[PDB]
Amino acid sequence: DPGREGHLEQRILQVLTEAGSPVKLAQLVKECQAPKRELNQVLYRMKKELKVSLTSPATWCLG
Amino acid sequence: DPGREGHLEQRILQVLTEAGSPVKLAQLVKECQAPKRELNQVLYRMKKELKVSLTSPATWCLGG
DNA sequence: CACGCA
RNA sequence: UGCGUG
Ligand SMILES: [Mg+2]
Ligand SMILES: [Mg+2]
Ligand SMILES: [Mg+2]
Ligand SMILES: [Mg+2]
Ligand SMILES: [Mg+2]
Ligand SMILES: [Mg+2]
Repeated sequence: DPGREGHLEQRILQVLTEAGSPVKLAQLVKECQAPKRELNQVLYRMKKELKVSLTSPATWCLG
Repeated sequence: DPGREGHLEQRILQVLTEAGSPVKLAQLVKECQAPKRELNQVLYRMKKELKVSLTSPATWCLGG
């Protein structure tokens, strides 16, 4: 669902931008009110686009 | 489902015993005619039980 | 692409 | 428990 996926990417970027430091998936699932698998589908697509990076397992930062 | 799981463990053991060597999961899925996920739930339980060993990624041998 | 994960 | 896997 692209409209949902767009909202998810929006929020991920907002939260990573406001954090200025690595953020765990556990926080992201709470911030996006979304199942972990749906967030991870978006995160790893953004990872291939070089928008976010994995600093450590299930921990994300702004690319 | 314990009846299904029992038969699946039976078939896994038959395949690994007859091979005399490590068997890939892809083989086991064809031999058992079961989805990969349900084979893996049984295989990793049998590994904890020391009935089979994981000799390399997704490759299985009889015995602990 | 290994993945079994409840 | 990292899991995204189509
Ligand atoms: Mg909107
Ligand atoms: Mg029977
Ligand atoms: Mg790998
Ligand atoms: Mg379990
Ligand atoms: Mg691990
Ligand atoms: Mg893909």
